[PDB]
Amino acid sequence: EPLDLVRLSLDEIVYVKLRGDRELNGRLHAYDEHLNMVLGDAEEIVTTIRKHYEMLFVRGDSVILIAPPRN
Amino acid sequence: EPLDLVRLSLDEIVYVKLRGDRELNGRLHAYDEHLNMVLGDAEEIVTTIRKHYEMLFVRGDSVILIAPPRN
Amino acid sequence: EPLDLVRLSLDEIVYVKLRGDRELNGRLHAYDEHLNMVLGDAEEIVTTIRKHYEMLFVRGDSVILIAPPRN
Amino acid sequence: EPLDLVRLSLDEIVYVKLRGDRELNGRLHAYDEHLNMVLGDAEEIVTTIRKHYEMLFVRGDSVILIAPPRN
Amino acid sequence: EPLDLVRLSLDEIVYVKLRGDRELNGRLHAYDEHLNMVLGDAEEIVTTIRKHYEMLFVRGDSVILIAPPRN
Amino acid sequence: EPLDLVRLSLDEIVYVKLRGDRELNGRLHAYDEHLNMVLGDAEEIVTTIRKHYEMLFVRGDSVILIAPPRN
Amino acid sequence: EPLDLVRLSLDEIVYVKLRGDRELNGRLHAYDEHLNMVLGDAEEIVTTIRKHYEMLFVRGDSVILIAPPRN
Repeated sequence: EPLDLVRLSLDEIVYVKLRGDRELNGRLHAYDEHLNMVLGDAEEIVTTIRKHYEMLFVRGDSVILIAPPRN
Repeated sequence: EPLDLVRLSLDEIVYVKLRGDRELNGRLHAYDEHLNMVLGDAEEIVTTIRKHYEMLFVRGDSVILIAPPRN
Repeated sequence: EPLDLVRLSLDEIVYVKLRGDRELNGRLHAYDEHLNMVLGDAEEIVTTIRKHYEMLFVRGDSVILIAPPRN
Repeated sequence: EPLDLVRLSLDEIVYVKLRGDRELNGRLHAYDEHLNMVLGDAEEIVTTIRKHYEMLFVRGDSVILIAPPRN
Repeated sequence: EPLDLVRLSLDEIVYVKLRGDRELNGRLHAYDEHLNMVLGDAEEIVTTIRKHYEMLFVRGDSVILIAPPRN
Repeated sequence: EPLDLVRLSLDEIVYVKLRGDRELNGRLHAYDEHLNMVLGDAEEIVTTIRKHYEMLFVRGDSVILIAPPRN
Repeated sequence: EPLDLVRLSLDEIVYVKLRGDRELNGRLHAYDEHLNMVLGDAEEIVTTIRKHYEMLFVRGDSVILIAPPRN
């Protein structure tokens, strides 16, 4: 049930809050049971210093929040 | 028995304290054995900077307290 | 044996010390093998800023000490 | 073999060092495989602010050292 | 699926963000289920003090992000 | 193979570095698979405030380094 | 595959980065699946205060990086 939110966000642009002052935005291309994700066209925001990635692998362990697009 | 409190809070508005100066309020739409939750119409409060989400996935690992709505 | 202390505290008012400058007092309504608890009429004390809850779910992982009421 | 030390200290007054500036002294009434303990007539020392408990449950995870009384 | 990104990066030059102010760049020679990696011709950047290694073993546990080379 | 060093140190005086500014010296009387030890005639050094114990139980989880006596 | 690097470093002089400002250099005499190592003629560097050991046991849990000698 709770993971349904991540699953319905496949190919949508998600917001991800990681542990310790880091955030991401990107298109969810893939995820797994551990909450590992691959984000496409991703922006990383340390707070502000930004960084952009064509493809980004995010380690599940460090994910705190995931929000789908308003849509 | 203790998880009964989370279970009876399905569709109620819960308060959630996370690790490290973060709090949430939202409608509990879903949870699992790991204490992962989906919160609807959720407010995040870092302390104070606020943020609002239509739908929010919260990682169970970071949950310290959950309080149901009063009455 | 050691968990007997928590068990005999069912419905008594317990003191709970959590990781990192947080404490609780409340009536133990429920607990489980992970040391998750539901505390009734609970006070949370960060040190001092206080907060009160009619019903509180506490995540076992963060519990360091539990003391039953005196006598 | 190493746990024998804790076992032989049953009913003796043990010193316990916990993670992060905390110490205990008390009569070992019970312990388990996780190193959870119940300490009787226990003194807690944060360093110095002291606190006393008639009975105290200590979570095993946070125990770093245990010393038995000097015979 | 998400690990596919690491797998398709075999022999490419990857960027790796580790916990706590450390980054790496190097040629991915090997990885495993734990996300342990061996990086060839690797640069380590603490932030800035740099360090270079002909071959580097990175512990999986400390990996937060992995980004494959562009284009 | 690596644990052989701990095993050959039985009854020798070992140095032990724990997490977070703590060190021990003592006679290794016992150890287990978790790296729990009992140290005899042990000195604990926080850095410098020292403390001495006739018998000391050390929790394996917090052990970083173990050095056997020279020769 | 990734552990091959550690394995091929048997009897070579390796550099090891541990968690939290600590480094080691020594001759790799032994290692195991957990990444526990015994380092011979080892130097420990906290950053700078140095320390030397004839034989050193290193707990695998705290190892972040391992680099074999050049060529």
